[PDB]
Amino acid sequence: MIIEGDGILDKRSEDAGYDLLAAKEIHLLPGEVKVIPTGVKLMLPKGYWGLIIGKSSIGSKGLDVLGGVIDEGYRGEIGVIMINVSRKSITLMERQKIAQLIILPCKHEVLEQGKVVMDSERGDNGYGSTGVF
Amino acid sequence: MIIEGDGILDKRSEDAGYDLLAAKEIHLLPGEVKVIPTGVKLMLPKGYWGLIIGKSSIGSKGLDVLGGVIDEGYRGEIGVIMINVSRKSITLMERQKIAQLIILPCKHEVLEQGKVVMDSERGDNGYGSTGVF
Amino acid sequence: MIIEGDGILDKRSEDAGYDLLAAKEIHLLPGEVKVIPTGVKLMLPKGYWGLIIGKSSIGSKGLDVLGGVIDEGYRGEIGVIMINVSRKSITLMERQKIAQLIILPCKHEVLEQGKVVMDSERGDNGYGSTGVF
Ligand SMILES: [Mg+2]
Repeated sequence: MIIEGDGILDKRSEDAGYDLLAAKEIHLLPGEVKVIPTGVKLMLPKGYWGLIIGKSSIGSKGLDVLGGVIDEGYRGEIGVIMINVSRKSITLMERQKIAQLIILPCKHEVLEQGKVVMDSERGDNGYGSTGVF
Repeated sequence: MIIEGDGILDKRSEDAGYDLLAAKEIHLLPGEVKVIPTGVKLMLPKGYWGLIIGKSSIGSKGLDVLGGVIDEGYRGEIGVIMINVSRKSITLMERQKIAQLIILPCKHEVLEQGKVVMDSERGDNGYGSTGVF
Repeated sequence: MIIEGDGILDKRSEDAGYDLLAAKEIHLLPGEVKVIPTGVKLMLPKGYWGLIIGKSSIGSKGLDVLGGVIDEGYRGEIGVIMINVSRKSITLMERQKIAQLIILPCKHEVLEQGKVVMDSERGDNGYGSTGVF
């Protein structure tokens, strides 16, 4: 996979995603949302997309990742949308690991206006069908 | 893919997901969680599932998507579970883009009670194994 | 798939993920983040990874899942990183369903420092390219 910039790291075959780094120092105030730049640009393999999903270390710090969909055709810089959920300010240092990028396949289909057939054992059910237990 | 309702939009081949719309005007109070209706019903391809994941625009507004798993067998209406993380009220207009739907394959297996073999280079490690850097 | 522990449940072929249970009673204070133990260990199929993603029932309760990436090579105990976003304390009972585990394939590639070609119809665009509507 062709990449531009230095904000991404190789991973081993047994690891699911690639570590993303912060391109510059970022300061998030309580409840604030910013689009952390990674300084990375890439060309995803045809038929695949990239998923930005959080890491253990930063997640347990009160930070979450929003959005997270890198389109196959995207050619711009990858940004990590992060929200600070703590009641205090947080600071993400330059080149600090902030997220993961996982390469997943996506199916492309045309949407056919039709009629949904109740041909399944669940059909209508949702939102707690088997209970809490 | 057969779909019912008007709350979903075609996407181009290079895009990963389909845009989901709000079926009606929704008002989220600070810290509130509601299941935004999309008025959409669908029949996912056998062996696949649907993933509800946020978009750039709304994410950076202090809104997040919870849950997000549409089962292959689901036949009901798709709802987007959204939480308002800001300290103010937010309003999602009718037919406003609120999320993305991405079609991913899922593996089905039987769970075999057995013994995990420490046959890997990580094995036990987790939660910040290489540090912050 | 070989598994150890009792904190996971079989699923039917039409369902995308497996239900994860809390290994012990957990008490989350407002805004708190804890790594809920599941008491589960597993050996993911080669080339695949596990995704921890929330469920309907608990999501609409003000609880969210952070991180969520189980590496193919992981051999330790699976933990669910949960944040309490409400203004009150929440309690997750023992063996209560708290999340879902979905088995997804991941592509492994080497990162080739190169030059991104503006060979797509989007290329640079991102963060609200078609508007809100
Ligand atoms: Mg979340």
